[PDB]
Amino acid sequence: LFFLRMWFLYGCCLRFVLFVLCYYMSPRLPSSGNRRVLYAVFYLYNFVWMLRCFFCCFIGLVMSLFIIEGGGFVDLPGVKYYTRIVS
Amino acid sequence: RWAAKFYGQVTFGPRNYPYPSSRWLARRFQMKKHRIIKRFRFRRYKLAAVANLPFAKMIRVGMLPELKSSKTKRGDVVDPTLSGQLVSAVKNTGEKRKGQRTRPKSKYQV
Amino acid sequence: RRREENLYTPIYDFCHRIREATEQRKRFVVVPSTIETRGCARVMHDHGLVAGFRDFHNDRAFAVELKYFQGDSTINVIEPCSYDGRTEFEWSPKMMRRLLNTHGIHNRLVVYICRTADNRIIDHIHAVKENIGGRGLMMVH
Amino acid sequence: EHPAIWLWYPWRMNPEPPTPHMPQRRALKNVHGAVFNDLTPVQKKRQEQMLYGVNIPETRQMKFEEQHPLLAGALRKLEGQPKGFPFWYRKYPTRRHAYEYRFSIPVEMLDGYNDDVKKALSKGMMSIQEKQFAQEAMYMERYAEHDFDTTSPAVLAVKRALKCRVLRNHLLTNPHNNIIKTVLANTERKLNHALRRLRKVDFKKYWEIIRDHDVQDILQPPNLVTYRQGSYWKYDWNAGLAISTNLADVMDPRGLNGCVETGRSRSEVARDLGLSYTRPLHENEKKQLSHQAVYYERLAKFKMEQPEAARAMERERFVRKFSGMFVKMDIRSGAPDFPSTYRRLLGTKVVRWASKRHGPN
Amino acid sequence: IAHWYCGHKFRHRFMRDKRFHPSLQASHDARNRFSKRRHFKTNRWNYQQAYRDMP
Amino acid sequence: SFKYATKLQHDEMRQPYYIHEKRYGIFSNERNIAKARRGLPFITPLYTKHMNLWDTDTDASNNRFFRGYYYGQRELHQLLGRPHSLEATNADGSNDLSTYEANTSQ
Amino acid sequence: YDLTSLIFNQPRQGSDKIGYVVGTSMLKTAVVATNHMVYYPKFNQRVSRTKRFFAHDEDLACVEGDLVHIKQCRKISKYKHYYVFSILEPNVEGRERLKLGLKAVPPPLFGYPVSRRIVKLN
Amino acid sequence: HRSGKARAFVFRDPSLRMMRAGSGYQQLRRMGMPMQVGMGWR
Amino acid sequence: LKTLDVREYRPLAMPIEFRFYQRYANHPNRQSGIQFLTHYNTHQRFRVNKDYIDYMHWGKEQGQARLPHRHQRVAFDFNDQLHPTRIGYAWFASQDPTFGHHPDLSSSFDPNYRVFSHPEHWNKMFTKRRPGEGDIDLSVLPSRSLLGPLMAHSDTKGIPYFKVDNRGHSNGRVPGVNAPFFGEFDQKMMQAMSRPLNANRTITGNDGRFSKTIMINEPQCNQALSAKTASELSKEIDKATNAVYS
RNA sequence: UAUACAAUUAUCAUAUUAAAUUGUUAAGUGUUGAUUUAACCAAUAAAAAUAUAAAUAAUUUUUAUUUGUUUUUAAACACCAUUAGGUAUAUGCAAAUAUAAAAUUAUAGUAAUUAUAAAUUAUAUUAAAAAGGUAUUGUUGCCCACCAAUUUUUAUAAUAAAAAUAACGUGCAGUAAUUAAUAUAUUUAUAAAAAUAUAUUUUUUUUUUUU
RNA sequence: UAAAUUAUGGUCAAUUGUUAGUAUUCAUAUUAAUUUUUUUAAAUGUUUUAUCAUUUUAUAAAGGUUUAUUUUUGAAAGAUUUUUUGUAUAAAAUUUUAGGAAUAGUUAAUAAUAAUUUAUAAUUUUGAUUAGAUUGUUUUGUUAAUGCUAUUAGAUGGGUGUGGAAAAAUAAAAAAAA
Ligand SMILES: [Mg+2]
Ligand SMILES: [Mg+2]
Ligand SMILES: [Mg+2]
Ligand SMILES: [Mg+2]
Ligand SMILES: [Mg+2]
Ligand SMILES: [Mg+2]
Ligand SMILES: [Mg+2]
Ligand SMILES: [Mg+2]
Ligand SMILES: [Mg+2]
Ligand SMILES: [Mg+2]
Ligand SMILES: [Mg+2]
Ligand SMILES: [Mg+2]
Ligand SMILES: [Mg+2]
Ligand SMILES: [Mg+2]
Ligand SMILES: [Mg+2]
Ligand SMILES: [Mg+2]
Ligand SMILES: [Mg+2]
Ligand SMILES: [Mg+2]
Ligand SMILES: [Mg+2]
Ligand SMILES: [Mg+2]
Ligand SMILES: [Mg+2]
Ligand SMILES: [Mg+2]
Ligand SMILES: [Mg+2]
Repeated sequence: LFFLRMWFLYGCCLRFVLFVLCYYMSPRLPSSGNRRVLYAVFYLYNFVWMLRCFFCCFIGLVMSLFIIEGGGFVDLPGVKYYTRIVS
Repeated sequence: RWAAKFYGQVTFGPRNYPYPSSRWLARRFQMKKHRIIKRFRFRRYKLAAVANLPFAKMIRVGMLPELKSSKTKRGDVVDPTLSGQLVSAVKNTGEKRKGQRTRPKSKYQV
Repeated sequence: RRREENLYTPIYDFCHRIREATEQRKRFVVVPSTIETRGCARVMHDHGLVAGFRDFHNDRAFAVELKYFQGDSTINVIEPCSYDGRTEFEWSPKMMRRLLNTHGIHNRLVVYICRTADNRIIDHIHAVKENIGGRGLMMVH
Repeated sequence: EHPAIWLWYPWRMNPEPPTPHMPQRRALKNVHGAVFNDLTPVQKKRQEQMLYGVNIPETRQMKFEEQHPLLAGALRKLEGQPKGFPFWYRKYPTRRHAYEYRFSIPVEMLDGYNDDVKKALSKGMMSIQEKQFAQEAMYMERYAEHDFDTTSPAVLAVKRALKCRVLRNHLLTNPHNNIIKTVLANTERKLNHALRRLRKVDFKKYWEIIRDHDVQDILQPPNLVTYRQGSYWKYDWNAGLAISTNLADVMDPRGLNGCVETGRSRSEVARDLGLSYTRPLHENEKKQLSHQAVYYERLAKFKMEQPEAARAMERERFVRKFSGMFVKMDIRSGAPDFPSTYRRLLGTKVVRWASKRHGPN
Repeated sequence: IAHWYCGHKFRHRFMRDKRFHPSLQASHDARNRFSKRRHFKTNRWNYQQAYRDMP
Repeated sequence: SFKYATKLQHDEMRQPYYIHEKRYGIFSNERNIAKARRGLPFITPLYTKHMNLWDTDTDASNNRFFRGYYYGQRELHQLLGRPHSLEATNADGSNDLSTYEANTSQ
Repeated sequence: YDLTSLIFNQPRQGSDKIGYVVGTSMLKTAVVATNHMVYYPKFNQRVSRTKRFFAHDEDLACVEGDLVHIKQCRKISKYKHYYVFSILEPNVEGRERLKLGLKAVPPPLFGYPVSRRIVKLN
Repeated sequence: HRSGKARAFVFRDPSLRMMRAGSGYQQLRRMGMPMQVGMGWR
Repeated sequence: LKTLDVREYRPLAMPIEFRFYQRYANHPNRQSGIQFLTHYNTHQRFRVNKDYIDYMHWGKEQGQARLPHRHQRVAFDFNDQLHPTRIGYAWFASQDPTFGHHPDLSSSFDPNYRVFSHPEHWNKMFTKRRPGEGDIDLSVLPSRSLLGPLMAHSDTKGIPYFKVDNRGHSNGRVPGVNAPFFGEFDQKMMQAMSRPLNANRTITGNDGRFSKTIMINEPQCNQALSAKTASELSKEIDKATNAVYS
């Protein structure tokens, strides 16, 4: 188990975040493609943290806040958090 | 010695490996050590430890406003008397006085 | 030789002498002579784990004669109870009674040696008999 | 000019030497870190007295004559004549006992030989090592409990004292052999052991050894930390000499013990038996006590002769008792350590104290 | 070993446990266990004449 | 030896209450229960330790915790001046009597 | 269970202590270093720790380096709950050392450790 | 693996594992060693 | 460093030293192993600072160069002889007249005997190892020079004639060495470790699997049995004889 | 998210029972000139040899002491630079592999691991016979640093550090690999790295029991 | 330095992951939890009394404390016709931070002293004081097991000092003088 990947869950299983950016990043070879990465924000003890996580979710009509869960590893190095649903 | 012999763990091989380090690993870490040392030389690092001061905390003299290499970065704040004395030390270290013991010289020491 | 190292005991290296001399198939071992050490020898010789033993009233050492059967030793394993002298394990009578019991069947196969408040060196079987607790020394079988 | 400066170019393994430069020759420490520049005049005297020569004390001739008057009678008949039978053998019980000539050759054995031979076995002809062994044997003999005693504390302490002086002046001459620095330090440690066992065996001999060879510097407790925890005094516990005193010759034991049933201390039963044990006092304790003894006479004189001043002070005290922090004694007020038992007040509410601990506890 | 105590690695836990180990405790022989090196070579150039009030 | 014996909430796993009486006298706690500051957090300490383990009364002969060598008894023998060792003849730490104990009838 | 409870029957834990006298700078006050015991059940072994106490000796017998018996008592001053019950071993060497006008024990050579480098020459 | 945990050559005799546990914390709680200075369970 | 492997390299070799490091040591200066059966102050042979061994010139007669020399061994084999008892034949007069020198009585046997080891005694490390070089202590090998016997040669006869020494054999009267020897030789140790079958240690015994040895021990009165000792023997004899496995 | 190292043998930086320290010797002129080197250039050339015994074992030196950096060239070799020189080897300072440790990296938050050794690889003068692989249908094999973008953590040193990374441009550092490599030391620098001083084989071996 | 029997006694220790050359407690298992669900809580007006008063009705606000928290019967219980006693405030142990330095209305003696009594004072490297985190010494989970891993909550200075005891300014679920 790798315990430092969970740094921004802060001892919680799931997180609530707000959408900011959505950009694309290329995974580690030999896997080619475009991985969609959402750049999100949330606040804890009046500090505003920018969270960076893998967008696997389904976007419908335009919506703002997501639910973040931690997984195993993914093709893309450096992105620990995954998306459950969008609200 | 003050400085570090190694950087990172240079002896990592399997147990009972009958040498301190393998060739491969030692070459990797020789690379990293090389880069760090080269950085020290070109940026012209200088450290000092003064008597009757906390020793673990070393005044970095290479960042002092007079001896600073960069024209841009704000260097450091060290006492006026002490800093004068440090400048004098660095300056009068440079050249060999006869009767004194010969000590290794370099471009980057100035 | 230094601080982190274990503090050895005549029992510790008594057991390891015997173990190593059993691995090299020797007939005789010269071994440290203290009260509980030659106690341990008399108990092992009772159970027949050892061919014989003698104390010559030599101060340092005395001698043990090992027994082999069917080409390997009579001793599977022999282990000291404590690694240090700074650690002392006490055996409750119920514990020594647990050892004797293999899921409902009475098992005397393995022997455990221990000190008593009475300075006797006993196996766990006599200990359980008279219901006295004792300090652990070593196991052997 | 002002503190030394080490300059370190971090690509280099070690710093450049300091600017004031230090002394060119390293100081020689004793075991505890104290510095000796040279032998002390006493030790110097010991080596100057070893060098030119030693001597057997006529003490030995005397006790030889009183113990074995017959043998001494024989030697007394035979002086100057060559002897084929060594009557003198009782005078020299051990090989080591005869140091006045080389190779442990007793004096009276040289009677019938050439004077050249006599000069060739003389003290002047000894090597330096032989001379050391000579001094050591003489002193060992003066402190020994019997002839063959070696391991006893006094003997050990003396021989180690001598060895130590030798090594010290040796290091004075040729500065770097760190083998012998180490051997000097180890010797000094074993000397420390020997002396601290001595003062609990017989202390006067301990004293006169320290006064003869001038080693008080290795009896000094190393540092305040381990001393404050009483591990300096803890040594003679480990050595097993802690209870060894055998009081009755000194210190009549009647007032050293407390009463179990009464609960009264030793100062109390001493009070009752009309005995006084008190350590000799320095001027501190004397002038403190002599200042305190007189409080009531000074007071009586004050309140007789000068009532108004007194009544002023009293006004202030009496009225003070009503002002102030606490007017009545409760567990809170009567807490002997206020900052300690309430630490939770110290930053915020209570500003008087800046720390929670002013004493052991 | 709970992962929140001490460092993020495991071995940091056992490195701080060696601070509490029974046979490792500080005494008159083993001293300054936690910083040995700040106090090293501290008195080298401090010259102290040892204390003798007896000849 | 199991988990059920870990739970002291059974009265069968727990040293009984009355011991604290036997040490401090009977009905001694009824006093303590009426105390001003109680149970927040602390109550007047309740001493229950199996009476064969009591440090006060018992000694090296009936109590196994006293005859532990390397800290209690080692110091004691060093102090009293008995010869001692790791594995010794006497139950406690000691090969033989000291000089005082041999020369004096107590 | 340690030396102290081995020798004494204590009405209350810590009511008796045996220790050494370390320093007397305070009138009618003897500081005493004492050992007590800690048990680590994980490793099944004991450690000795040490602690200082202020003890009250009226009449000022105690010389530094005495082996003393010490008891719990009435609160005396802010930090003194203990009094010197009996001198087990007096310091004969120290007393004779005082009689000659010298300090009981030589003062420790170095004080507490520092993080500086003191350059003090001659 | 110079950098990593020490492994036993064989297992440990379970019986010995149980014999060394005699003075452990649970047995102590059962003997009553620790003082009860607080309310504890309700 | 680069956090991944740039090279895909799988060696298939599994050297037994790499895997089980509990039982094998590849570090130089640790090669002498774990031997408990030595007489030294450590069970780890390679921390011992006394006798440094010589891997090149040693171990002709003992097998490996690690193992203890023939004369220092504290553990003995079944079919191998154990140490000779030193003397320092007159005392066999009661025995077989032809019986020669007993194999276990030796004139010169030294349990403390320094064997010459090069790395200790001849140490070439501080030199270039040219033919004469290296530092040598001569205190090990007995001097084969003629200087000694010449320099000390005297008209007074030697120590033995002068009978300077006190004591004698350290055990006092010994049947083999000092006094005469009567009865029978036990060459195997069979009578020397036996268990007293009696409270009086009068009768002793040695039991094999299927065999039983009862030995009467009363060397003082010439094996004359008392009433108690005889009534005892009639017990040990029939309790040995009515045993199941004898 | 909690949920059981070893204690018989484990290679990088926390030493510890030890006998050393000190020695004033050698070498130098006849004469007309191609020595050394794979090749250049400066330009007198000969040389510095001796010590064993003895020192007792353990228990409170850890702020103490200690691990190849050293005055004098009017003395050389050697090394570094180049016809104009520098330097030329333990009196200052300098703890430090000989192992007490808990998966790799990383200043202790970065990536998800890393490291490793015996299979396989055609030419070394026997009356043809001994050999290495970071590759893995294997040299047209792999890999190494600087040089752009970006991503991310922070203890911001010419131009911060570290980690992900798949461009462009230099080369050719490494796999006994085109002057063998590895570690420490000191110097040098487009970049791998290179020169020298010590140790050393995870480099391949060449072998006089008085001639 | 001998064996043992008047025979199973003194009441149960028992370990379950389909891996990927090898070295090292580390992904995917079970149990326990958070994810996860309205079958146990609850509303305001306390109450007498001799009248502007006087009797009864004593530890859930916050702050962040690791050498730390300690106490009586004079209230009630409580029984006689009246003067009734003594015992108490003190201590000992256990005390956290990867890379570590000084702390301070300050110690001890005097005494119902001293904002300037006397003294060679006290705490600290056997780890202090500040500073971070944190509600302290019968409570849990896992486990065959010395372990590892939890345990809430409740005592936050004085300033007409009432009261037996400060625990005294919403937040019960304590029958509070028919
Ligand atoms: Mg976490
Ligand atoms: Mg993947
Ligand atoms: Mg380099
Ligand atoms: Mg207090
Ligand atoms: Mg605060
Ligand atoms: Mg448990
Ligand atoms: Mg790999
Ligand atoms: Mg290969
Ligand atoms: Mg280390
Ligand atoms: Mg020079
Ligand atoms: Mg960044
Ligand atoms: Mg960067
Ligand atoms: Mg290349
Ligand atoms: Mg190269
Ligand atoms: Mg190459
Ligand atoms: Mg290299
Ligand atoms: Mg380059
Ligand atoms: Mg290099
Ligand atoms: Mg509250
Ligand atoms: Mg705090
Ligand atoms: Mg406390
Ligand atoms: Mg208190
Ligand atoms: Mg207020």
